[PDB]
Amino acid sequence: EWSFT
Amino acid sequence: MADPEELFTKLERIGKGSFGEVFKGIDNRTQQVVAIKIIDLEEAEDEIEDIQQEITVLSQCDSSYVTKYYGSYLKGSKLWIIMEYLGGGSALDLLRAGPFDEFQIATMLKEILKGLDYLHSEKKIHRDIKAANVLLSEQGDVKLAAFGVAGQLTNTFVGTPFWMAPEVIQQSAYDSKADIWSLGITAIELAKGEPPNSDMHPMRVLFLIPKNNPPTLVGDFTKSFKEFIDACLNKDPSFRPTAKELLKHKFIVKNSKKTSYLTELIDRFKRWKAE
Amino acid sequence: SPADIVKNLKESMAVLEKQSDKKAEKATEEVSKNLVAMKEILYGTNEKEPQTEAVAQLAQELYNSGLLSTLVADLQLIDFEGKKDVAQIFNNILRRQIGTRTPTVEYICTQQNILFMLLKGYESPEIALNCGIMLRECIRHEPLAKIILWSEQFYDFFRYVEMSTFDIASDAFATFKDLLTRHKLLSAEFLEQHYDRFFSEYEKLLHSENYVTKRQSLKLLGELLLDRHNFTIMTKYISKPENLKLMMNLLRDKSRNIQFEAFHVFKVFVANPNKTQPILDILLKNQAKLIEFLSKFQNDRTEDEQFNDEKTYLVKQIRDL
Repeated sequence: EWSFT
Repeated sequence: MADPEELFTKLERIGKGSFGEVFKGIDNRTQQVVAIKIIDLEEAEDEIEDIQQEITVLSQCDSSYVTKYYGSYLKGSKLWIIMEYLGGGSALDLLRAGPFDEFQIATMLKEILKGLDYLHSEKKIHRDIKAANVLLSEQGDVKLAAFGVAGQLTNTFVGTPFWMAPEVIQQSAYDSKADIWSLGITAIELAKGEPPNSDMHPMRVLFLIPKNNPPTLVGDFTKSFKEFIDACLNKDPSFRPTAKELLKHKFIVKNSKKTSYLTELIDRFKRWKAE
Repeated sequence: SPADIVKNLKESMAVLEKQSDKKAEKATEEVSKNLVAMKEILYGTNEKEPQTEAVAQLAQELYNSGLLSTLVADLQLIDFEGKKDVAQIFNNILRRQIGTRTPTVEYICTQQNILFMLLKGYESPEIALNCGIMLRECIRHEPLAKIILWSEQFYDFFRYVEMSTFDIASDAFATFKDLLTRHKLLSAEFLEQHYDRFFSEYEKLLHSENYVTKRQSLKLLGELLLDRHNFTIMTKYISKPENLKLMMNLLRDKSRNIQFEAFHVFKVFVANPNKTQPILDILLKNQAKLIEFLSKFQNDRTEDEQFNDEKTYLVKQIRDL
């Protein structure tokens, strides 16, 4: 799962 | 936002043997019986634009000699194509309970020929003409299965070369006259129960069809029937009559009857089958 | 005659407009017989040829009567096979020219509102498809394509291509595609002059609940970028970090095809010889998990050569920062 925040 | 699973009810699969993709169904709103095709689109992945072209072409037809298209519904990634369903069954199914009159054969061919006439005029072709795609209403109306319908300008295949025209086989430049050829085979098929060289291996067939003399109607059939067939089955496409021309051939004219009479066949079949 | 045939057809046309029943079944049948002999003249009877002298004399007797505008204005009133004729006849004229110049183009340049009547046809389901066949024949000509792409009615597509009818939704997207593609030197001039609004609405497409809409838009984004004429737009796109935020997620999509389609937009961000800061902020923060992803991402696709080349490459890029 990508981390943007 | 329209869920087809609520809108339609899937019943038995028409692929009673065949495509695990086509079912008999009911329009829950109208209660009218439909044929429902379900296409994966994920698994297909090969030009959704193709499948859509296949549909736009189908939707362009309003002949009562070609099966109607009613619309399409997307649930997730599966697409439901809804088409006109034909209670009578197919000419091939009907054949299972005994042979046909030259009258019955000619009645059907007349109808198919009209379908073909309509399709040809719109620069369309059929591409899959065979006893199995000659469908009947319970009233006895005869029409072409939607399966084949295609534009002349264009899993993209046919499974068996039996009804295939010699030029088609040779990848040659081909047109509506190749439909005419298949009709020829369909005729022999209705007369005989199976197309020329049924017993043969499809690979071997493919190389005979262009090399050998065209097949012919054999045995207890009138001269004009045979002559009809010899007309269709000309190796040279240009020497093949058009659909329109065949409509007024001594065999058709002498032998067509009202399509209502075809219900003898339906009835016979219904009587014949177990269950 | 070609002269009277348009006059005989214009009367039955006007008659049907703003009506009945007994005189409607008789009247609407008349327009049909008219439209067939109409189409007969434009497609050469059985005398082999369309004459080109009879076809010329007919062609002029049409802009002069101006019935074409209203014929489109009341297409709903025609019958199925007649509607089929209408397009078939129209499609002939739109094409025909002396050689030097297409007169149909210059004529529609005059009577302008005729074009947007067709784009409006996308709201009538009984007329929507017909209209498609006409417009995609109309977009083929540059001076007609100029009119629509730069129109206010252009941004209607974004909910036309969302219309509940899948057939119609699709057919609309086909026009939509053909506009932003056909004349790449015309199409390119539109996109940088309108980036913000165009891509604002387009971004909604990529978020669609509809699987096909999603797919086709993502695919269409790809082609639009990998284009020599659209270079100035792609660079302006492959630098906004919101655009890369999305693509990355689309790679997690339930669907194989969607992911693969996303990857082809994704790679363009990571191949940039002039990456801008926010892009690197995102790529560096996810570096660890990214090499982890591309290693495992669609390995089943073994014979894809170019794809695997692209993959091994994207990892060098991400690894080396």
